[PDB]
Amino acid sequence: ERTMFYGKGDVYVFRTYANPLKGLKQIPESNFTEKHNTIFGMNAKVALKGEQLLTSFTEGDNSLVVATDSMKNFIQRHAASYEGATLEGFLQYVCEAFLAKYSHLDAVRLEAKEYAFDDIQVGTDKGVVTSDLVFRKSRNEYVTATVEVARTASGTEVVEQASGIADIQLIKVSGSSFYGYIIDEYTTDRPLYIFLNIGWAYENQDDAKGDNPANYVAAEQVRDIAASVFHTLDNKSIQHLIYHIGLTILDRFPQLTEVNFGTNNRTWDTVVEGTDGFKGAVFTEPRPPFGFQGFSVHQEDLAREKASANSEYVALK
Amino acid sequence: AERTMFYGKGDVYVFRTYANPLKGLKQIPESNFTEKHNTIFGMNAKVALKGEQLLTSFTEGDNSLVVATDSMKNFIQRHAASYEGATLEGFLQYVCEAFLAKYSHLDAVRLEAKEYAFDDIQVGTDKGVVTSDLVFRKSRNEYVTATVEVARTASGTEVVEQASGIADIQLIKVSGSSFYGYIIDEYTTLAEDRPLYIFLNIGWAYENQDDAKGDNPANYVAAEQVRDIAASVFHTLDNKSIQHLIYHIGLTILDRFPQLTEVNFGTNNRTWDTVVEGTDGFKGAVFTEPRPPFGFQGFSVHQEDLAREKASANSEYVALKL
Amino acid sequence: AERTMFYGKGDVYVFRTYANPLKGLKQIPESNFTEKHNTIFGMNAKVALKGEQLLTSFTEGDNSLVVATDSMKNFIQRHAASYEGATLEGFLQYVCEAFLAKYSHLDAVRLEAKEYAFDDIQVGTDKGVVTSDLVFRKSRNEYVTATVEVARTASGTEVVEQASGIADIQLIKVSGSSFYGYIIDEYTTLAEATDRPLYIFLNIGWAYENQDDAKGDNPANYVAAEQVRDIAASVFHTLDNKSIQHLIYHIGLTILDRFPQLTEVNFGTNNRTWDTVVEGDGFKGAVFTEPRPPFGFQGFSVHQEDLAREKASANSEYVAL
Amino acid sequence: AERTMFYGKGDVYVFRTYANPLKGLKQIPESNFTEKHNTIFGMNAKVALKGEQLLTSFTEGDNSLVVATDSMKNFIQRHAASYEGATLEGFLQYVCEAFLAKYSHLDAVRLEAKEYAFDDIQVGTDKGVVTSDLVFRKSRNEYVTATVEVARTASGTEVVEQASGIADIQLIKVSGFYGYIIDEYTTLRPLYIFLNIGWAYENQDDAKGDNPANYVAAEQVRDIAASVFHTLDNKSIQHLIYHIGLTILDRFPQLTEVNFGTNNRTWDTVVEGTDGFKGAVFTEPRPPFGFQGFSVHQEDLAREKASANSEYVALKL
Repeated sequence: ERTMFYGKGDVYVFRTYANPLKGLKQIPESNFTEKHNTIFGMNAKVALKGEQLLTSFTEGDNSLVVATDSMKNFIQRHAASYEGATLEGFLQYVCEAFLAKYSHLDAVRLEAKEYAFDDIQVGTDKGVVTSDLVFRKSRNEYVTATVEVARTASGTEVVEQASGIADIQLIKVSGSSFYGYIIDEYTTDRPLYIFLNIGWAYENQDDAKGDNPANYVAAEQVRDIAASVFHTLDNKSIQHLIYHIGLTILDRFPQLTEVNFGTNNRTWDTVVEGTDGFKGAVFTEPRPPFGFQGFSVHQEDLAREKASANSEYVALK
Repeated sequence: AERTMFYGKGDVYVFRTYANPLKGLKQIPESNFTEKHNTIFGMNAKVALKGEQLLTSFTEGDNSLVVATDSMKNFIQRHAASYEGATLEGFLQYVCEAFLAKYSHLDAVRLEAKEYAFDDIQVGTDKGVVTSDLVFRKSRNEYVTATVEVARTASGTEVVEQASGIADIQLIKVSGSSFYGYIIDEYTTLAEDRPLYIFLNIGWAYENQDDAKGDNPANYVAAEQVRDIAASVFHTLDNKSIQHLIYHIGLTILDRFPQLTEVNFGTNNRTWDTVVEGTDGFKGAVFTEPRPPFGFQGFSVHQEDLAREKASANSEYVALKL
Repeated sequence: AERTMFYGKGDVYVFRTYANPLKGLKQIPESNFTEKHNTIFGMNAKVALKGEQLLTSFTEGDNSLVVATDSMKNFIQRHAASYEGATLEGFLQYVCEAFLAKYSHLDAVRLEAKEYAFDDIQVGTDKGVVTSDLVFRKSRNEYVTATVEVARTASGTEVVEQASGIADIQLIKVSGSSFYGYIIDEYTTLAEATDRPLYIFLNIGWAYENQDDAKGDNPANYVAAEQVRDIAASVFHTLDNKSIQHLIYHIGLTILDRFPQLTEVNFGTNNRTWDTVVEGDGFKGAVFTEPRPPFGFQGFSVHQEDLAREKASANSEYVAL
Repeated sequence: AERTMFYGKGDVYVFRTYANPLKGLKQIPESNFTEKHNTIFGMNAKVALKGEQLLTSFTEGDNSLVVATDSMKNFIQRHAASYEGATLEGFLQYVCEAFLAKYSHLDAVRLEAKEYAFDDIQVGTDKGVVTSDLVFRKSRNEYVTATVEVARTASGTEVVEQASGIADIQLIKVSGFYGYIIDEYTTLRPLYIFLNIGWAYENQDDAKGDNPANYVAAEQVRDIAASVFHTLDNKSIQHLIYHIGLTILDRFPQLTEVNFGTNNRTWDTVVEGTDGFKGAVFTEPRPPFGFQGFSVHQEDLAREKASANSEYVALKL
């Protein structure tokens, strides 16, 4: 009932030359098939839980306390020995190691944000090619994952598993207005500009380990789906947009039970209206308030659309 | 049967001037804070609308039952002008209930707010150095927080979630602190006294949620008082860990405010690394910032914990007397 | 002598505990600040080394005459332990001169520092509520700044730049600020106002006539940033300003008036008028919100000659406590 | 001998859509960049006005000759719609000159700008995976910078300051620094650097892009930096930025000088590889960072090209 946990945050862990992720399912929305993992880096945050931690608070008894500094060492050492190719697999690997090492712990939770790097083009004597030595630190969208593992009477189980992509920022330079809303006493065209966080859950949680890559859903593919649907669809709202992104993701990945969204509307204000469309148009940043949406799409929703004569859902062949 | 579904407006800055003052707070030994003049009553609010009838706005792109997010902003700002109370929680509940009264198709309204904090300042006048009633400093230090969610009931509405807190307390204690007795194994850093430096977020929950409205200020728990308790306990107690510290901070808060059911904590250890050891304690010592990793704790203390301590012959819990 | 050339170490966090206290400051009408206990004497320092003999470290990758940057960090941190003074400027000049004495191939050393600021707090005790001598709050508000650059000379060393300042003062005045009379043409949309809730960010700096006054050996001649801050706040409180330009001119005059040992006070300002959402009273009961991102800014310096002119003019509007 | 005096407006976000494209850039071995479509031509601008006649606005609170800062914002945004050029430097000089022509009491106008950068992205279509012409990613990576200040002459106006640059390049190089001074203060990996690069034109009008073959695009400079970092075995960051500068001057003889501001953000080793970087683990260091500032000039390049002990090598044309 009581809240009780402790751990170490901002655990920067950068593994070089981890095993590559390869053999992904090819989809129309994306060219992403592999992730070379030359840098396999992340910002991890670990929390330990257990009833036996109580007196560390109530009595200042450090006897059963794994030092937070030691947890950091623990994570960093397991990054060196990990042989898999995915973030989710690594986190579950570390969680299970903690539990095997410390019998007095009841559960371990790991959250991680990718420390992202981009491949770049460099000029060489053989022309302009992709570098295998130099990479750009990306401050754009990044992969996320959360795994919590708890002890059971017969072993361990994953009690939470999350996968995602954060901070997708996209603008569409086409006309967008957004009408038909309630007009009352509280009531007071432009390139729709959105921030998107996307997460998903697996039917079979072992698929996230990447042991069979055809069943692993790479965040990069999801991002490409989102971008493609955004590009193609004539949306009626951000709500409407993310429903179709969700349907498409579920369509490409039947092994997922659910896809969820957290959005921001960051559309500019018009300052000088264009003379023909957006040709000659000038925009600026709006006042700080931003619209946001939260929504989950499920396989049952996809089945519903596919069986409805009135559905507008369309995906690439 | 429970899809995630909500939408709203964030970063809704609302700055109300000359709101009704909060006065008549319970006087406690840990604090001199008894009143908050509310000359500026400002916040960053975030509103979310929920309801089953919102489904087709996603699935069909039907905006017929959609309250525009810009309209939500207006709604909040206008209610900031009409609000006659003195607390953040009271304002949020007022707005939540107003939304529900206006839009019958909505099932629940959630308001989260971060105080846009200001400090009184001392200025020179012909009458000497006094507190200004015109000029205030924008504080980038600790700030008050609150969340209120109100949902429909069979006979009307109710608060289904209520949180109150103080965020971003950053305190250092320049006395020798060590922390010993932890597990030592193969994962223990090789190397074997520093000024404990902590970040603190503190929250609390009311037994009767109406106490947060401040209609009777004697039952209102001011975040400023809570902050002063934390600071005082940190000062007086010789702690064995951050875990141990926040337990005693929690007990003290519950002791001063029996109308609270729970006090919760989120902490960071941001203690410096030693570079030059002092030649007499911390005299002549030099420290620097550590590598990024930080220890953290999360914990809740409840009235049952306090009653147990007071009934225990071996308790080390001590509070200043009234 | 036209090339840009320097290297060094940034984000050198240096936290000295129990430094010698700053006490015996000049007492003034705008402030009660007379001493700074320096229980924590902390800063974020930035050091740059300059010199012609550093050229080949760039052009030839020759590290022979290179003080490695980690060594600069150690050097600074060790000197924080030995420094016996009470001011930021004194510490920086102390470090600069030490570097030049240690490394003869150096021509000049530059130190910039931003204070790592802490607040005294009130705690409850059995003897009542008092100021704690053990627990301090990390302040994310205004902080002290200083820059010292020292170059080698034929006879020793000289200070070639000395700066002192206070950064990130953020103050709001709810009423008592007007903006009217400006140019009205095809580009003006802004309504003229006799009253707006002025919200300002202020960076204030100053220069000493005698640069050694900054070492704090005679605290009565030392200008503490805390005093300058209190002056700015007081002038903001008292003056009915016509613009931020008008305001900072008077702040500067007032500062120079209290501290005749200063040659100039300079300003870097930012302005953020809230937007009115519900008009209030009048102005009590009003609701405001944050405006769009654009902000007005001002840069300006006031010198003793300006103050002398104001004091002798029959048309002067300058008034001090 | 002269007081500091200026005022203006900062955070002037200006987003022009479908500006005239930048095309016809000089082809170089280090880069594939030949064009910038300018579908979005966006920036964060900062304008400062100067003039003797501004004195009484400070000293007397006299607003008679004061162009309100809000009006400056409008002035800039309105000039964004009519600007017919293709470069950031050209737009800024255009606005500077417009201000001076409009307000005779002004002596000089200074504009600084940070690009509000967007990336082309790949989307799935019925025609396959292609670059979208509608949807763009907001980049939080490196961005173009420029500063133009224009002052009056007896016969018109002149550019008194002109700067062009690229800010916040963040590159890591995966491959394996010695010889520095060893004394009592000396205690002392994949080199990780932050780079700001700027340059100056021999003929400042080249920055207008009226003759694109003479315009130096920040994208090309960035690709040069990346290419040199990739190929060169550096002995220090000082040594590295010297060669980046030489190569830039080599590709762009119309530049008089290139300047650098660098940060060393190299990780700390936690688990050593067995060996090379295979199995290696790194983490973030304590905050202190090495930095360098440096300018390279054409005279340096001419010296290197004629020197027998020169180590300078560039890719062939």
